[PDB]
Amino acid sequence: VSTLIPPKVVSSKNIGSAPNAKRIANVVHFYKSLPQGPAPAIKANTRLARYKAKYFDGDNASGKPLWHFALGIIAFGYSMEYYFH
Amino acid sequence: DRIDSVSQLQNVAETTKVLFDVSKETVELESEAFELKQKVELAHEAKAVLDS
Repeated sequence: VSTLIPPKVVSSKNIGSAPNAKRIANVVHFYKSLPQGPAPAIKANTRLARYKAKYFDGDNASGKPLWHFALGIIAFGYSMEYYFH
Repeated sequence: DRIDSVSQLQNVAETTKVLFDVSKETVELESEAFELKQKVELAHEAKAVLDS
């Protein structure tokens, strides 16, 4: 004889179907993350890492590193050809 | 949208409780109404035989 109780029965009722499914996905995606640009890790110098933080950086990454690599390759090849040819 | 759909069961819970108890008690106290109604019927019958 008791009336229905919508706001009293919300323990099992969630927000539709998709919103409750994505609530767990969105609650923790924003929890454990850097606030703003933390840990840049820019500093690196290990020849390969020296190239990474010197010319191979993605801020520009223009053809200048490629031209420098080609210049070094042809400089080595000149001596190689002198040895061979 | 989830926020403003959820944000309704804060000040309405007390209203639901009070409406539930008031409605149930009013429905189940109809014994007083029944007693008054039968007394009214019998008084009407007495007055009816009076004018008869």
